[PDB]
Amino acid sequence: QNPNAGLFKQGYNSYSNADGQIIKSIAAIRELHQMCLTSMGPCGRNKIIVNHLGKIIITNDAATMLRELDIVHPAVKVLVMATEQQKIDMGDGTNLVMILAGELLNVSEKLISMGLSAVEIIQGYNMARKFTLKELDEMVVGEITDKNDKNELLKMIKPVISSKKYGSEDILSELVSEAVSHVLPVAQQAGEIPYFNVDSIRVVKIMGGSLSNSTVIKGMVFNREPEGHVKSLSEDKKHKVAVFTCPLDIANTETKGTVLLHNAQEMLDFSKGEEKQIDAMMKEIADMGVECIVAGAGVGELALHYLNRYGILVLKVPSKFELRRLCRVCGATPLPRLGAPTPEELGLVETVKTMEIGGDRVTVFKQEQGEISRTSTIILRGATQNNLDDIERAIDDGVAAVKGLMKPSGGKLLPGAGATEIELISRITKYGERTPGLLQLAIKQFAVAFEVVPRTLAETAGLDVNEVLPNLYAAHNVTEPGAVKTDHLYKGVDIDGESDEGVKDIREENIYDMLATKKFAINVATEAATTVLSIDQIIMAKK
Amino acid sequence: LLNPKAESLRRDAALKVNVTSAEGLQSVLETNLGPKGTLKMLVDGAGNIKLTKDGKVLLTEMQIQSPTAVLIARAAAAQDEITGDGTTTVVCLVGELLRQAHRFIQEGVHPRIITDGFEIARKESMKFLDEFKISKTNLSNDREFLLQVARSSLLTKVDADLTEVLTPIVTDAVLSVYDAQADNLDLHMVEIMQMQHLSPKDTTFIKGLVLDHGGRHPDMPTRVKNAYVLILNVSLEYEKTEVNSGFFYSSADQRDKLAASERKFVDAKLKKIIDLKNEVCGMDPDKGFVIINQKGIDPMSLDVFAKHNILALRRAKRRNMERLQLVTGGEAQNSVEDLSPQILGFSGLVYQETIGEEKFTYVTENTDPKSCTILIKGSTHYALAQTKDAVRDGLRAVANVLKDKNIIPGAGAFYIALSRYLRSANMNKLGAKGKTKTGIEAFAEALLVIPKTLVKNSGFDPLDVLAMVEDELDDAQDSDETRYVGVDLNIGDSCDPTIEGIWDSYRVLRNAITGATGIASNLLLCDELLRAGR
Amino acid sequence: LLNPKAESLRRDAALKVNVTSAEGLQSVLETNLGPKGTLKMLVDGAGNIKLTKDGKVLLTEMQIQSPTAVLIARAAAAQDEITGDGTTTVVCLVGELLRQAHRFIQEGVHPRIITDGFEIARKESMKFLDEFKISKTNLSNDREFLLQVARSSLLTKVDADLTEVLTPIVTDAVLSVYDAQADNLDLHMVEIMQMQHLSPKDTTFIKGLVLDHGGRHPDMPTRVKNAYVLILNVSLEYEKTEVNSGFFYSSADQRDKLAASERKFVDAKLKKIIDLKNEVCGMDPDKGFVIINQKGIDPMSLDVFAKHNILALRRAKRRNMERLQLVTGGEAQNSVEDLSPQILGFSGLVYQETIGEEKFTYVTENTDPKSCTILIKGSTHYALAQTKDAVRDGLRAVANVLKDKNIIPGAGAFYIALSRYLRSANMNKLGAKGKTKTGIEAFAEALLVIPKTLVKNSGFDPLDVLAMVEDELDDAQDSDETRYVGVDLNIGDSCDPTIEGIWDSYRVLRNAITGATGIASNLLLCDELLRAGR
Repeated sequence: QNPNAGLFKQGYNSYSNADGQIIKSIAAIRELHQMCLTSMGPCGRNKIIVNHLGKIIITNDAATMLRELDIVHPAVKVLVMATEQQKIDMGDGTNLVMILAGELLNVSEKLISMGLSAVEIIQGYNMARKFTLKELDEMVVGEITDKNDKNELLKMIKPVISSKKYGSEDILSELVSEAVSHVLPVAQQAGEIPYFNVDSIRVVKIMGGSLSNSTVIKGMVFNREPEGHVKSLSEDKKHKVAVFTCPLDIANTETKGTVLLHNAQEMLDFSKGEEKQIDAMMKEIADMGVECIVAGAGVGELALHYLNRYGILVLKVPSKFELRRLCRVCGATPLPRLGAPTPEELGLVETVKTMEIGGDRVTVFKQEQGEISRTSTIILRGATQNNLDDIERAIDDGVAAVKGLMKPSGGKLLPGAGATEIELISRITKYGERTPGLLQLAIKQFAVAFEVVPRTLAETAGLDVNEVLPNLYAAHNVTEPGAVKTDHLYKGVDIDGESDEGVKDIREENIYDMLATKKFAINVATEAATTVLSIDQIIMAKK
Repeated sequence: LLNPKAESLRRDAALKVNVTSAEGLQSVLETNLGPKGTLKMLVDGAGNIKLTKDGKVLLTEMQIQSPTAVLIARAAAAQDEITGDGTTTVVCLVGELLRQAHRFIQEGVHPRIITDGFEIARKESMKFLDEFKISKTNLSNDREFLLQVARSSLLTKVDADLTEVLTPIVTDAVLSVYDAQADNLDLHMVEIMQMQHLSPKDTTFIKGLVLDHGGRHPDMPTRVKNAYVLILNVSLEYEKTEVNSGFFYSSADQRDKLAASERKFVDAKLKKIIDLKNEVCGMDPDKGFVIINQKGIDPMSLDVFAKHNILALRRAKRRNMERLQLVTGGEAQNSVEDLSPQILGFSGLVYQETIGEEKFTYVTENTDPKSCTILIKGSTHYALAQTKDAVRDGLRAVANVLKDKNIIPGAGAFYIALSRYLRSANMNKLGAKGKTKTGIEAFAEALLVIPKTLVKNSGFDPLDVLAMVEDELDDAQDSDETRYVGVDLNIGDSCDPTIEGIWDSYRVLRNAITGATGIASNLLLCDELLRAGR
Repeated sequence: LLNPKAESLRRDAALKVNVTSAEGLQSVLETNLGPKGTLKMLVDGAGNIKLTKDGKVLLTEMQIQSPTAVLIARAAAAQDEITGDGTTTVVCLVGELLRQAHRFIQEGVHPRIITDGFEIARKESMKFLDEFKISKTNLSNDREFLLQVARSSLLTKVDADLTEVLTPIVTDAVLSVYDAQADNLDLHMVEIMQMQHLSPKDTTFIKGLVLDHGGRHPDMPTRVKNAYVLILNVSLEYEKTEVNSGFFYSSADQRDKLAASERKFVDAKLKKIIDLKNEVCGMDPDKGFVIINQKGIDPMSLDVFAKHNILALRRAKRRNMERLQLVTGGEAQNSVEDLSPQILGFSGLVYQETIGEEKFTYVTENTDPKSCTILIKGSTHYALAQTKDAVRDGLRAVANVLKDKNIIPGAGAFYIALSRYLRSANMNKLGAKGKTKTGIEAFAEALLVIPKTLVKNSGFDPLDVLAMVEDELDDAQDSDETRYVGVDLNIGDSCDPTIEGIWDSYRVLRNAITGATGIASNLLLCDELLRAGR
């Protein structure tokens, strides 16, 4: 009896700005905004998620969690798609993009209720974004020389491990930086040819031990068994490795070729035929100097018997992704046939041995000097499986941080730990009074939206908001008796954890944020909030 | 007067429902009009995020049971097949015209006179349409004026930050494909490529043609300047018998015997291709040699092409090969035995963009390419859909500028002047009819919805900006010269649409008045909603 | 944000409901407006039935919860106390002015500009009010023109059959009590009495005063011509001894002896009264002697006065006796001993209407009566109330014509012209504001409701009559002359209001335009409806 006005389409869902859906869309994001507020920072924690298949995934990274969560509202999917922009390109800063984009909608909610048009809200952020991009170039304090030294890598990697896993940042930094120096060649002042990739560092784990007992290998590490009576090869230089896609067995016909026995006469011929043919093919491989054979397919019973007499190490890698990284080290190439070890396609390994690390004997793959490897692997050890899986996800974020050292402003850095977001407030408000017109409302609120980063770090650390926050404003804003500002520009936001009064200087712990990561995160978070504010209506249909 | 399972609206109740249902769709596309409008997200059942302001794309992605929007959907389909743009504006004209006419329905005005007042005003609108239009010269030096027309189409469908990026791209895309003569233009000759990797702000224009599958070898040269392109139909890759078979050699002597059978056809063609590089471009610097090779490449020829630094290509699209014949000029060579240097074409700098997932090849910098490629970049999927909608709407908007020599200024200059003219035309002339002038005034009052809508989405008072334009038009009527006035959305005051550079196509606005007249009239002509057929 | 036992409407919904509630009262009073209107019947629930076309009389009987209509009823309170007629016209001007402004409120126009636009147009209407008015002479020979003025008031409240009967009655009632000079007129001197059991077409005018109690006796003369009126204040009923005593009688014959002793006190006064008749014109022909005698009469004096052919009356109202002193001129005589012939007055033919239930004595044909009586006779109850509402509105309508020397033509002559003047004047002046144009245009369109409402009740198309009048006014301006045009309700075309005889008082339309604008402006000023005090 009671009609409904405004919907002429169908019984599907129609979201219009008349009832304030733009506020409800932010409220739905606000529910997931506080989710990321419990993630970023050293006080954050991983979330336990059980898949529909009965699998438990535990990770601290929020961008990975978004892939494991079911998103209903399509307005959140825009932020999820914008979050992947930060994870795919720079690989770091996903927490800075999602939290800021959620706060840009919070400060815009006060402008919508005030009566300010959403078009002038977007126009204000577009003008404030160009004002921020010009300041980020002048806010650079130090610059990474790209020396690729182990001590120089500890400066960038330490804050990357920070706000993910706390207390292990001293041990994990030496493990990650050691593997980076192994995959990087010797060069300087050359940005033409890229070197470091994201697959150059493999992460393996084993139960037992601790993080202090972990080591770093210069090449791929295999946790499986040698599958033969030969445990390891010798120490001789430049061992030959052959990768075979064809399985190890008597040569057959590509079409069918199933062995059948009609009579006992064919039994002695086919049994001895497999013995003479395989031994003849394995002998030609051993005569060429190949002490290691990589079999991508299954291995027969008679094949393992002859490889033990010739002293050839058996290796089986069914995964094609591991074979690609194997070609980058020794130079071997998979051969479509069996018994033809062409020396041009063969690889060279300096040292390959089977050693016991973490309680179990594993056969690793590494080098010494020649045949420089572009791929390395870090062996992790620990007594806690939950924290062990979290380090695996934390190293992957550190691998992408090394990639940010390339030509697009890789050396420049900005002070982190809340020091950058607060300093942007005084610089943007300086341009607020400079730009006349209605843009002053959106420009001032754009700088206030940066207060969520220092407030979240102080709230999760147990510090009083009424105490640390007014000290943060007085740290970046001071009155100097002179024309040139001086003394401390290094005052950041401190997590404490033991005790302190006021704040601390960033120069003590050398916690810095890359310019390429921060400048790219602001543009993504601005365009993400621009899309949400530009949508005043959402049309959906039931599935 | 009914049968079981029947619903029928009679008297004026059906007119009240049709106008009320039209007011709903009006407000949907009202906030989507103009560069200051709103960008709405539409997802039906696919989880696919799409943001576009085009009026026709909205109706195609949404299922509407309302019968009033069905005819409006047919109106947006006719505007795209003729004008190609302005689908949102036509809907806003039909919606408000029904509201102004519905108020006169309660007054007792019969809808036939309402439709008769529209046809009389439409004929008078065509008279002002020829007087208000501005004839643009056919000269090709108008690119500067084309930049103003290009921005008018771009600013509507994007956030206005991408307009400055696509301004040189879209403008140079039309002039490059269109030779300067009477002739005509073909938009199909301009290719569109889509990539989800790089940001949308980094997009650039491709003067030549781009292809997908390139040859993969570590020694291939990155940049080759002034290279000759050769289409190759023969297979450079090892082949097998139609029935599954393989060649397995047990000795080095059997290796050369079995492998030679597969490479016999390869080496016969391969040795004759490298001889062409010895005769042509052997000594000569600043030249190059490129192979198309629609079919695959064996790993043996990859080392041969690396010794001579020959750019290798394999698995080429057949549709792109027909365009390579136009861009490069080289004829398709079915057999290398008949290959001649006259078949070889000419191309400029060819450099391959190296990305792990996909690789590109640029045939660009050609003497007579006679083709264009618009490369669309974006981070997300909806950013690619919005940009692709702006390019396809931008190319079709500029297409009507060169074909139709007449141009009209935008920013409400055509709508405010026509609404004021038709109101003062019937008062001075008095040649229409005594009773019909009521329905004619409804059409004149319905022409001001667009300038009031442009300022409504920007938050400005539509009554304030309307009085400022009328004060400028009265000053223009006092002077005997010709001065055009328009609404400035950024500042909020009036503006000269010729200086600001806001221009609208003549053909789009010519069919907008006639199109919105017949569609809105048929909705008022419906007395009863008939439910039958079941 | 609420209080217990309270209801409130926020945003603009509080104003939209107040306008919508005012539109409901408009549609009720839209049907009864004008001579082509309808006669409404209201039922209190106690058995009372009233048929009245007046606006205020209906509003007082009706109970309305809507607070907007309450102010409309309060707005009409000052209309009847000043104008006395046209309360329905004022309501139609308030309602339509809110409907025309309702369209502009939905567009986002602030109500202050709408309110100020009505006040500025109100001041400009008063300037055009003095230009459009026609100055009428003060001569008393205008009764012929007053006949057409009386028809304007009468034709509205009746079926037009009683207009020709009430035209000479109402017109002569005002002119008789009004001596010729500037001065003024007093409608209190006109008494309205009623009697049932007769047809309404028998209504006649009474120049004198009508008395309630008539003389009862078969020998009393019915028609007496040229009789002397005598006001007698003594009691002629049975009297008692001046001192306290009692009646002691053995037989019934002795009771009459004691009773006759007290009856001699009355007989002594009766002998002195009859001596006055024989003293002055006792036997003279064409002469008569009539006794008023406010107090009662005993049955013995009825036979004494009948033998002398004297008209005797008893039990007269105290208020009606004060009029007999002014009309006849006879002084009040308290004592019979002091009775003198100088107290006797003079009167013309006195004839008594003989009806079993009631008898009326006519004091008419007097030298200086200075009073009048309008006798409204009808069979039913609503026939007495309908005509009495028309006479009281008719006497007050003619009153404003003689008091105010200015007269205005009716039949929409002022409403159509002022709506045309304010339309063309606002464009030429442009002295208010650009945003005020919405308020001025809304007031101009709100003045056309009356000419459309009058013709709508007649059945003719209000659209066709509007076009014919505007075409005739435009042709009159081209001829350079003064021609007034009005709506003819009988034929359906236009008419000359000066020839047809439809005229409206200047004071009625002056307070109508000012009153309807001020009250409707206060309705738009309402932000919120607050409920408190419960």
